[PDB]
Amino acid sequence: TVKEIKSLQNFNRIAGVFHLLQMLAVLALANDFALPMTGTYLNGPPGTTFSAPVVILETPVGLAVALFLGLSALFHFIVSSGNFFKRYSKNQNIFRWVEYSLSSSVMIVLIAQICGIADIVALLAIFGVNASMILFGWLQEKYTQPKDGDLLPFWFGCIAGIVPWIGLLIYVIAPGSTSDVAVPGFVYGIIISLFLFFNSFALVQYLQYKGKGKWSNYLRGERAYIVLSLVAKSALAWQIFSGTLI
Amino acid sequence: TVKEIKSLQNFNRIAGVFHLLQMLAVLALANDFALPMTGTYLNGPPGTTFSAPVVILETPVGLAVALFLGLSALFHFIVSSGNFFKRYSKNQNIFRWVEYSLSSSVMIVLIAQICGIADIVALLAIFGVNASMILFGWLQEKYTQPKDGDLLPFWFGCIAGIVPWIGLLIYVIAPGSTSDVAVPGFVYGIIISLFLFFNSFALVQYLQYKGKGKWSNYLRGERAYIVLSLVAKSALAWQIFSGTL
Ligand SMILES: *C/C=C(C)/C=C/C=C(C)/C=C/C1=C(C)CCCC1(C)C
Ligand SMILES: *C/C=C(C)/C=C/C=C(C)/C=C/C1=C(C)CCCC1(C)C
Ligand SMILES: CCCCCCCCCCCCCCCC(=O)O
Ligand SMILES: CCCCCCCCCCCCCCCC(=O)O
Repeated sequence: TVKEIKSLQNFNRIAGVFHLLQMLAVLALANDFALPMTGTYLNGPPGTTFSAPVVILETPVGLAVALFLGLSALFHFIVSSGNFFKRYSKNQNIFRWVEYSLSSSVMIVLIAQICGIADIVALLAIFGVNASMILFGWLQEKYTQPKDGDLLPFWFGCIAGIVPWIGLLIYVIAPGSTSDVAVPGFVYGIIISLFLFFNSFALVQYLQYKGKGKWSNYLRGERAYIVLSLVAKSALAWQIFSGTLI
Repeated sequence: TVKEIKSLQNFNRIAGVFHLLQMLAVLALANDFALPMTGTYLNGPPGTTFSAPVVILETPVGLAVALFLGLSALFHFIVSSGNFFKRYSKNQNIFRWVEYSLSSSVMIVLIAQICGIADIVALLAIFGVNASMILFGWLQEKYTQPKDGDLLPFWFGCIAGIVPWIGLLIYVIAPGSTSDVAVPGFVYGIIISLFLFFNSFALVQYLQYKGKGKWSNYLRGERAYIVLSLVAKSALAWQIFSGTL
């Protein structure tokens, strides 16, 4: 109903306000914590020798955390004018796909650096393939309705989506570890929680397109997504905050 | 026409054979050259320090070459029994997409390792995002025809596609170079040649769905893909062969 549409304008505006408040809070309180992006270039032939790692760029973590919070705050304020409905008049939500393409990619990169993924190409590619996951979900919503035909776009998203995490799992397990590799307790919590949040985002899409009575109303799904952006970003933002100090 | 389809059954079988002959050549003559995939794991917390880089897995390059050649050989022989024909009886070719999803990801990973990219997660991710490019192109053929709405999967693919080349450029330019860094001339040849070949694959897809007079025959596009797959995989296979042996 349009009455639900109206509640969504108010709902988004509040979601944005919470993201905005936390963004400012982090900006006020966070220290100057930075993580490295490096390159290990060749000293010659491909399989002969490598030049020692050079730090190309560093990531100001507090600003980066504020950044993905800022992206949600911003997009919710844009949406609050009723534009997402104006783009309907099932529904489709491009605003969300653009927002997530940016913010979920910003934050998966943070998680990687936290694990120890320093290489600049790795972090770039992870950002790219995470964006692909979001863009596949967008294509699901663009070309199909809640019917059998939505399978592929979704599952292509799952393929692009699962990879980043597999990379993290490699570093968490550390196949080449020589016993001096310790992963912090707060890191393990960040990975698990955020992984479980990413799974629920996939779950919303699935159920929404599967068509379960409850989720036959697109707007229940829309609202559930908005909460997940809010809860998952908050969770990571304050876990990293606490962990930076720990 | 169905006549053209039968011609394509032969054309694939011949292309497959050309891929197979080059595969077996490499397997016969190639060295035991291999490139490392590494992990540089943290010792402690994020901002402390790192443990020495460890080689997790090394890539047998000759075999990796035979792998993307063989995969093409394999799918061309499969197709040659007249399976893809059902899309005519613009069409679709998911044998292409399944094949390319694998074989071109194998070969882009090789190029990365040739450039000095060794981080196992980087190479994992590059592979993943290259597959995403192919899968976007698949979706272009699945849900669209020669109409405006065809563009979006294509452009999503272009984005996912360029990300690997951006990474390669980082290692070629070497922003943090301290003057001891050097890249072999043959690597510049590999990158430029294959980069143009990857661009032309997109060019075909574009012109085919753009509906340019010539390319309004879907099977003309198909023939282009068969030739490009052959030449681009060949070009890389032998440039690597020359440079590693
Ligand atoms: C702050 C916003 C966040 C963390 C949004 C994350 C979005 C997801 C993890 C979406 C994932 C999807 C799948 C895994 C399958 C394809 C459909 C999506 C885009 C809903
Ligand atoms: C051996 C086969 C190879 C090297 C195939 C390469 C395929 C591509 C580079 C396809 C690229 C595409 C775009 C860049 C846009 C999206 C559509 C595609 C898949 C045609
Ligand atoms: C399209 C993404 C490019 C990157 C920068 C985008 C900044 C966000 C702009 C808001 C997009 C909201 C949806 C707009 C829908 C439309 O294009 O008509
Ligand atoms: C390496 C030199 C070229 C290899 C030649 C491969 C030929 C494969 C195609 C088989 C031709 C027979 C096709 C049967 C029907 C027909 O000719 O129309």
